[PDB]
Amino acid sequence: TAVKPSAQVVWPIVGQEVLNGDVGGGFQGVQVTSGFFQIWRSSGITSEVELYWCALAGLIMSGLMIFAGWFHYHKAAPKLEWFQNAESMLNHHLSGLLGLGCLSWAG
Amino acid sequence: IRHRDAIISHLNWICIFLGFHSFGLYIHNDTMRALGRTQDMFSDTAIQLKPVFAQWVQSIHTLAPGNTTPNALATASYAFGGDVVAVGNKVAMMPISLGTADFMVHHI
Amino acid sequence: LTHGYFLVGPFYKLGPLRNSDVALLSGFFSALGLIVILVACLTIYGVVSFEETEAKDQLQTAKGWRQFTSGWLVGSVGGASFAYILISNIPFLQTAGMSML
Amino acid sequence: FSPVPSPEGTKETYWETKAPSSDVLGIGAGVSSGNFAAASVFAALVGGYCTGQVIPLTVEPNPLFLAGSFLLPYSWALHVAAWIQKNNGK
Amino acid sequence: MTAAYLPSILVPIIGLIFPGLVMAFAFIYIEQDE
Amino acid sequence: TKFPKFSQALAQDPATRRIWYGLATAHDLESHDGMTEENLYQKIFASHFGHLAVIFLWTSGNLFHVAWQGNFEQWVLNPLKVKPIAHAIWDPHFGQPAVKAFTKGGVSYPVNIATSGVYHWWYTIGMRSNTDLYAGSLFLLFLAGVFLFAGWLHLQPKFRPGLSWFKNNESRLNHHLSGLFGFSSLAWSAHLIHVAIPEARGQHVCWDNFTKVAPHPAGLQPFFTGNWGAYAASPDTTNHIFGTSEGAGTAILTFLGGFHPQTQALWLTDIAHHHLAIGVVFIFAGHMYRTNWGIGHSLKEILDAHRPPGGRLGAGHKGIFETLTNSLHFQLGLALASLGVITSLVAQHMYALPSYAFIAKDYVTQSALYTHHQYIAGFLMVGAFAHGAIFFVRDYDPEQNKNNVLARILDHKEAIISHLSWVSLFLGFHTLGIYVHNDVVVAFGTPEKQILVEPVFAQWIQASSGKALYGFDVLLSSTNSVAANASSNIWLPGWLEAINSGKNSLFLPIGPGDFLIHHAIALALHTTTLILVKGALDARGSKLMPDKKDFGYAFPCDGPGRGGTCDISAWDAFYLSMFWMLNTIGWVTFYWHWKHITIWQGNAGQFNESSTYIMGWLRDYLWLNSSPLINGYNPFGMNSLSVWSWMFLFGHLIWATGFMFLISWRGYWQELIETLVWAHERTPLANLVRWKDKPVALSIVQARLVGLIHFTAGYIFTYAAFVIASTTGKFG
Amino acid sequence: MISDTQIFIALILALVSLVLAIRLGRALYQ
Amino acid sequence: FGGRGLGVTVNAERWNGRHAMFGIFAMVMTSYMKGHGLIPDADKVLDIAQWGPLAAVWDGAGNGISNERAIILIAHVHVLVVSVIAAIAPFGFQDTLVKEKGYTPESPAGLIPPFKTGLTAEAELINGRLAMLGVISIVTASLFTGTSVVDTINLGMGKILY
Ligand code: CLA
Ligand code: CLA
Ligand code: CLA
Ligand code: CLA
Ligand code: CLA
Ligand SMILES: CC1=CCCC(C)(C)[C@H]1/C=C/C(C)=C/C=C/C(C)=C/C=C/C=C(C)/C=C/C=C(C)/C=C/C1=C(C)CCCC1(C)C
Ligand SMILES: CC1=C(C/C=C(\C)CCC[C@H](C)CCC[C@H](C)CCCC(C)C)C(=O)c2ccccc2C1=O
Repeated sequence: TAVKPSAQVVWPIVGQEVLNGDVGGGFQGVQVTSGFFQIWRSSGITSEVELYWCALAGLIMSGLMIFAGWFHYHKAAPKLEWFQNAESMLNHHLSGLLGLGCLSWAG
Repeated sequence: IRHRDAIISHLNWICIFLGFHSFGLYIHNDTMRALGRTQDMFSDTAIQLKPVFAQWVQSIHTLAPGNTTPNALATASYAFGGDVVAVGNKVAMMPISLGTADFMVHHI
Repeated sequence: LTHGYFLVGPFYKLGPLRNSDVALLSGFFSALGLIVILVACLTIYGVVSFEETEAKDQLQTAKGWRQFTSGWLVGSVGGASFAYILISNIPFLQTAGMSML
Repeated sequence: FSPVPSPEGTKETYWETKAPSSDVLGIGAGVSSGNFAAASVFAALVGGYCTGQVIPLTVEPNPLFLAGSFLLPYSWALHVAAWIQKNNGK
Repeated sequence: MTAAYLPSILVPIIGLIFPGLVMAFAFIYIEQDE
Repeated sequence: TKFPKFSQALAQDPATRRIWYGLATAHDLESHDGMTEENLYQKIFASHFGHLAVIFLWTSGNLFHVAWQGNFEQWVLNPLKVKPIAHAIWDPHFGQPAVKAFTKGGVSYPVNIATSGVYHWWYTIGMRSNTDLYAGSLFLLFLAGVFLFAGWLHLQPKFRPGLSWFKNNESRLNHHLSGLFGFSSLAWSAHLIHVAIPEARGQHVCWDNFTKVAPHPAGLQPFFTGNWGAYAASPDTTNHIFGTSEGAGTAILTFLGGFHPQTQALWLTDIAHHHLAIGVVFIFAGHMYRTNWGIGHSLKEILDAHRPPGGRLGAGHKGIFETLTNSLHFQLGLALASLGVITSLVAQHMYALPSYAFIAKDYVTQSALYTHHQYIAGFLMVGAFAHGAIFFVRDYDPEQNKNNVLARILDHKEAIISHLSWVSLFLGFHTLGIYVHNDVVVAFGTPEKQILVEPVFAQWIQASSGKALYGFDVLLSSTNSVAANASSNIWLPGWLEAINSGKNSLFLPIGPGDFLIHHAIALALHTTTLILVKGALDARGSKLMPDKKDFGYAFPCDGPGRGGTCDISAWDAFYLSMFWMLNTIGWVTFYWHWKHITIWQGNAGQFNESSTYIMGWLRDYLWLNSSPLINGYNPFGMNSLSVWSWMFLFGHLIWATGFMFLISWRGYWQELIETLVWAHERTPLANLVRWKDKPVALSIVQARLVGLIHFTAGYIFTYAAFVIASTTGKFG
Repeated sequence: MISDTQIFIALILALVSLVLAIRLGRALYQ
Repeated sequence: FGGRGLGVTVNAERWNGRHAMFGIFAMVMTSYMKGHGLIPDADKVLDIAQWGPLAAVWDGAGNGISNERAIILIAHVHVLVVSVIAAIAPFGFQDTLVKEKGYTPESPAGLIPPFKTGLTAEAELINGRLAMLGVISIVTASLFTGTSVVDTINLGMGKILY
C-alpha cells in the first residue's frame, strides 16, 4: 500500500532519465499498470528467483511453439479430414484444455 | 437475407428514436441550464428519470446472501450495496448508486 | 377526435406553464397551435399531391382530401376541447391518479 | 466573345524589333532623340537640385521647388524615349 | 424602451409566422408542375 | 417539375436532388439555359444594385437598433466605463435568471453588448445624440430604396445598357478612380474638416448651421492664396479632452504623427489631411485613360507594348486585354485577390494604428475586429483562386493567347507546383522539427537546450522605423541619419513617442516565439497557395484526366478506373484548400489573440516563455483561457457569458457533424434510404402519404459542400465564442 | 430619445423599400 | 397561386370589407368599453410568475403586459379560431375565402355599385369599401392629431361613447 509497482527502467541518453521517477522501495523507474505484481502475489511468487524460472519457462514454451509450427507445416502437416473433426476438437478443448486447465490451476 | 429490408428499417428506426431520446435529453439540459431554468431539466432535483429496474436489481443482489443464495455469507460485489471496503485507507469497493445521470449515460 | 383528445395531455403535464394554474389553458392552447400547424400541413399536401377531378368519396382525391382535412380540423379541436372539459372538472385527471394517495 | 472596344486612335503597338516604333511615345512621336536626351539630362539636374533644396521638409516650403522635384522621375521616362528614338533613327 | 410593445408583437411574427408562410408557399411553388 | 426554371436538366430530375441543385446553381447565370452575353451582363448589373441596397439596409438597421435600444448617449459621456449596447433581447424561452443576467449596460432590459466598434466609429466621426443616429438610419433606408429602384429601372427595355457600355474599360476606370475613389475621399476630408473635427472640439455643426460656421477662423482665404500652412497652425494640445473645448486648437490639416494622447487614436486632422491628399492623387490618377477628347492612354496599347526585348516573357501581354475584358471570372479573380489583400491590411493596420477615439482600450472589440477581417480576408483570397480556376476551365482560349504570360504559365506549371511543394516541405519539416525539439527538451526538464532563434530581420525593420528597443541604431533610430533629419520637422517627434512607448500595439516587441509562429504562418500560406495554384493550373488537364476541361469545374470523379480519381476536379482543390485557409487564419488569430491578452495583463513574459513549444499554446492559451467561457453556466448558476458558452458547444457540434459528410460517402446512405423507402411503402396508415420527389442520398459533390459548410461554420462559431468570452471574462 | 412616431416613420420607409425590393426581385426573376 | 380568388380580386375586396366593418364595430366597442372602465383590472400588469416570458414587455415601469391588452387579444383569438375553422371547413352555403380556380369571378363593381337597400351583395360591398376607408381615415387622423385611436373615435362620433 506504499510502494508503486515499476518494472521498466530507462537508459540515460537525452535527458530521458527523468522518466525514472521515485516509485518507492529504493527504486527509480517507470510505473507499470498491467497488474502483474498482484498476479504474482496471488500466485505466491514471493521472490525474484522464481520470476527467473517463470521467464525461462516462457522462453522454453516459445521455442517449443515455433518448432511445432515449423514441424507441422514442413515435416508433418495434417490432412483436411483431421481439421474437419468438430466433435473431437470440442471434446478435447472443453474437457482437456479448459477442464484440465481449471483443475491444474485449482491444485 | 430475404427480409433484410425489414431488419435494417426497424434497426434504423430504433437508432433514430434512441438518439433523439438519449442525446436530446442532454441537449434539453444544456439549453435549460443555459436559460436559467434549472427546474425544467432532467435531473434528480428537477424532473426525474429514475433507473428503477437497475435499482431494483441492486436491491435483489443486496438481499441475496442468506435469502436466495442461503449459504452465501456476503454479496457477490459491494457495488450492488453493502459496506465500504477500505484497504490502506483507500476504498477498494463501495456501492455504486444509480441516478438520473446513470439512466442517461446507459441509454447513450 | 382521437388525435386532438390525446394531444392535450403531454402539453398540459410537461409544458412550461405546467406548475401554474393556467397549465390546462396553456396545454389546450398549445394543442390548438399544433392542430393549426398540422392542418396547414394537410392543406398544402392536398394542393400539391392531387389533380382536380370530380371524385370525392376516396381519400386520395383532391375533394376527398379537402373533406378529410375539414373533418380532421373540426374533430381535432373537438377532441382537444373534450379533453379540456374532462381534465378541468375531474381531479383524478389533473394528477396522474395521485389524488387517491 | 463579343468585340472589345478600344478608343479611336488605337493602333498596333506590338514590337519584336530592337526598339518599339515611335508611336509608343504618343504626342512625343515626332521629337528627336537628341532633344529627349538633352531634356532628360536637364530634367534630371533640375529635379535633383529642387529635390535637394527641400529634403529637410518644413511646414512652409517653396512651392516651385516642390513642382520642380517631379522632374527626377520624369527624366527616367525621357531617357527611355531618347533610347527609343535614337534606335528609330530620329 | 420606447414603443416597448413592438418586440412582443414583431418577434413571434418574424420568428414563427414569416418562416411558416415562406415554407408553405415555397413548398407549393417548388412542387408544382406548371 | 418547374422550380429550376433556368435548367431543364434539373427540372426533369424526379428525385430530391432537383431542389438541392436548383438552389445551389441559381446565381451561376452563365450556365443557365438560353443565356446570352447581353442578358448576362444586365442581370449582373441589376443584382449588383440589389446587393448594394442590402448593404445600406444592414447599416441602417444597426444605426436604428442602437438609436432605439442602445445607450449611445450614456456611452458618449463616459466611453471607457460604459459598455455599448448592440440591441435588446426579447426571447420567450428565457428564465428570470437569464433576464436578470443580461440586464447590463445601465438599462432595464436584457441586451447584447456590442463588439462591432460602431459606437467608437460613430463617436469619432461626429455623432453625439440618438437623434442623429436616427437621421442617418433614415437616410440609408432612403438610399437603399433608391438603389432598389435603380436596379429595377436598368432592367427596363430602354434603360438596359448594351455590351459596348459594359466593356468600356477606359471610361469606367476614369470615373471610378477620380470619382468613386478620389472625389469621395475628398468629400470625406470635407466631412472631417467641417463636422467631425469641430465636434471633437465641442462645437456642434449640423445641416442646420454648417453654412454659417467656418471650419477655420481665417476660412478658405489661405487656400486661395497659397498660404496652405496656415491650416496647420495651432494643432490640438496634448491636454485636449476629446469632444470638449479644453485644450483644443484651430488647425484643420496637420501632420503631427502618432496618437492623440487621451483617445489613444490617430489625430483627426492627420486623417483629414490624409483624405485630402489621397483624394487629389486618385483624381489625378483618374485622368490617365482616353474617353472622348483625345488625351490619355489606350489600355490595349499599354498591354501590347510591354514585351521585354530579351524575349524572356515570350509575346508578353499581347492578347491579354481581349481575354480580361471578355472574361468575368478573370475580373472576379483580380478583384477578389486585390480585395483580400486590403482586408488583411485593414486587419493589420487598424490594431496597430487605431483611428477611433477610446478604441484600443476596448479589448473585446479589438480582438473581434481583427479576427473578423482576417477571416474575411482568407475567404476572399480563396475565392480569387477559385475564380481563376473557373477562368482557365471556362473562359481561357489558347489560340487568342499564343505565347502570352498566361500560356507560358501553363507551359511551366509543373515547375511552379514542384517548387511550391518543395518550399512547403522545407518550411514544414523544419518548423515542426524545431517546435517538437523544444517540446521534448522542455518536457525532459531542460528548456535551456531549446532552439530559440531571434527574429533579427524584423527587429531590424522595427529599428529602421525608430524602435529603440533592440539597440540596432539604424535610420530613424539613429539620431544623426539622413532619414531621421529629413522628417525631424514633421512626423518624427510624434511618431518616435508613439513607437517608443510600450503602451500601444505599434510595432510590438518580438522574440523567438514570434519567429516560430511567423514561419508556421509562412508554411500555411505556401500550402494553401499550392492547393489553389495546383487546382487552377491542372484545371484544364492532367495526366489522369487530360480532357478535364470538357467536364467542367465541379464534377465528382472520373470513376474507379486508372487507379481511382476521387477529388480530381478543380473544385475539389478549392474544397481541399478551404481546410488549409481555416488552419492558416487559425494560426494567425491564435497568435494575435494570445500575444495581445498577455500584453494586456502586463504578463508578456508568459507568451515569451510558453510560445516556443506547443504545450505552452495548449495549456497557457486554450486551457487557461477556457475557464471563464465554460463556466458561463454550471450547476451553481449562470451569468451573461452563458450565450457564448452555449455557442461554443454549438460550434463543437456542427464541426463534428461535418465529419459525417466528409468521412462517410454516398453508397452506404443510398442503401439505407432504400430500406426506408421500402418501410414507408409497407407501413399501414403512413403509406396514405406519398412523396412527390423520390428520396435519394446527397450527391458526391453536394456532400463535400455540406461537410465543408458544417466544418467551416463550426470553426467560426467555436472561435468567436472563445475570443469574445475569454476576453470579456478576463478583461485583459 | 426616439418617439414611437419616429419609429413609425422608419417602418413606413422600410415598407416602401420592401415594395421596391419585391419589384426588383420580380424583374430579376423575369 | 393567385387564381384562387387571392390578390387584387373582388373576392378579396369583399372579404377585407367584411373584416373592416367588424373592425370598425370592434374599435367603437372597445373605445366605449374602456371609456366606462368595463374591462376588469385594465391597468393591472400580468405577472411573469404566472404567465411566463410571453407577458414581458420591457416598458420601464412594471415590465409586463397589462390585463386590458390581454383581454382584447383573447377576444381577437376567439374570432381568429372561428376564422381558421371557417376558412378550412366552411359552411355549406358560406362564400369561401379560397376559390376552386375553375370558378368564374364576380364582375367588378366599378366606381359605386347599384344602390340595393336589401341584404344584398351591393350593400355589403358599398359598406365594406366605406369601412375600409374608415379604418385608414381613423388611423391617419389619430397619428397626426396626436391623440389615441379610442379618443379619436370618441371625438369623431361626438363623445356619445364617453
Ligand atoms: C487435450 C487435448 C488438447 C489440448 C490441450 C489442445 C490445446 C490447444 N489447441 Mg487443440 N486439438 C486437439 C486437442 C487438444 N488441443 C485435437 C484432438 C485436435 C484435432 C481435432 C485439435 C485441433 C486443433 C486446431 C486445428 C487448433 C488447435 C489449437 C489449440 C490451442 C488453442 C489456443 C490456446 O488457447 O492455446 C494457448 C493455451 C495454452 C494452454 C498453451 C498450451 C500449449 C500446450 C500445447 C498445451 C498442452 C500441453 C500438455 C498437454 C500439458 C502437459 C502438462 C504437464 C506439465 C503435467 C491450444 C494449445 C489452435 C492453435 O493455436 O494451434 C496451435 C488451432 O488452430 N487445436
Ligand atoms: C456530432 C457528429 C455527428 C452527429 C450528430 C451524427 C448524427 C447521426 N449519425 Mg453520423 N457520423 C459522424 C458524426 C455524427 N453523426 C461521423 C464522424 C461519422 C464518420 C464515420 C458518422 C457516420 C455515420 C454512419 C455510418 C451512420 C451515422 C448515423 C447517424 C444518425 C444516428 C441516429 C440518430 O441519433 O438520430 C437522431 C439524431 C441526432 C441525435 C442528431 C442530433 C439531433 C439532436 C437531438 C438535436 C435536434 C435538433 C432539432 C432537429 C432542431 C429542429 C429545429 C431546427 C431545424 C431549427 C444521426 C443522423 C447512422 C444512421 O443514419 O442511422 C440511423 C449511421 O448509419 N453516422
Ligand atoms: C424563432 C422564434 C421563436 C419564438 C418566438 C418561439 C416562441 C415560443 N416557444 Mg419556441 N421554438 C423555436 C422558435 C421560437 N419559439 C424553435 C426554432 C424551436 C426548435 C428548437 C422551438 C422549440 C420550442 C419548444 C420545444 C417549446 C417552445 C415553446 C415556446 C413558447 C414559450 C413558452 C411559453 O410561455 O409557453 C406558452 C406557449 C403557449 C401558450 C403556446 C403558444 C401556441 C401558439 C401561440 C399558437 C400559434 C398558432 C400557430 C403558430 C399557427 C401558425 C401557422 C404557421 C403560419 C406558423 C413560445 C410560444 C414551448 C411551448 O410550446 O409552450 C407550450 C415549448 O415547449 N419552443
Ligand atoms: C496535423 C495534421 C496535418 C499535417 C501534419 C499535415 C501535413 C501535411 N499536409 Mg495535410 N491536410 C490535413 C492535415 C494535416 N496535414 C487536413 C486535415 C487536410 C484537409 C483534407 C489536409 C490537406 C492537405 C492537402 C490538400 C495538401 C496537404 C499537404 C501537406 C504537407 C504540407 C506541409 C509540408 O509540406 O511539410 C510538412 C511535413 C510533415 C508534417 C511530415 C511530418 C514528418 C513525419 C511525421 C516524419 C516522422 C517519421 C516517423 C519516424 C514515422 C514513424 C512511423 C512508425 C510506424 C515507426 C504535409 C505532408 C500538401 C502537400 O502534400 O504538400 C506537398 C497538400 O497538397 N494536406
Ligand atoms: C523558404 C524558406 C523561408 C521562408 C518562407 C521564410 C519566411 C520568413 N522568414 Mg525566415 N528563415 C529561413 C527561411 C525562410 N524564411 C532560413 C533558412 C533562415 C535562417 C535560419 C531564416 C531566418 C529568418 C530570420 C532571422 C527572420 C526570418 C523572418 C521571416 C519572415 C519575413 C521574411 C524574411 O525575413 O525572409 C527571410 C528569408 C530568407 C532567410 C531567405 C531564405 C531562402 C532560402 C532558399 C532558404 C534556404 C537557405 C539555406 C538553407 C541556407 C544556406 C546554407 C547556409 C547555412 C550556409 C517570413 C515569415 C523574419 C521575421 O519576421 O521573423 C518573425 C526574421 O527576423 N527568417
Ligand atoms: C435577397 C434578395 C432576394 C432577391 C433579389 C433581391 C430582391 C435583390 C434581394 C433583396 C432583398 C431585399 C432588399 C429585401 C428587403 C426587405 C425589406 C426592406 C423588408 C421590410 C419590411 C418592412 C415591413 C414589413 C414593415 C412594415 C410596416 C408597416 C406595415 C407599418 C405600417 C404603419 C404603421 C403601424 C404606422 C404608420 C402607418 C401604417 C402604414 C399603418
Ligand atoms: C448523412 C449523410 C447523407 C444523408 C443525408 C440526407 C439524406 C440529408 C437529409 C436531411 C434532411 C432531410 C434535410 C436537411 C435539412 C437541413 C437542416 C437544412 C434544410 C435546408 C436549409 C438550407 C433551408 C447522405 O446522403 C450522404 C451522401 C454522400 C456522402 C455523405 C452523406 C452523409 O453523410
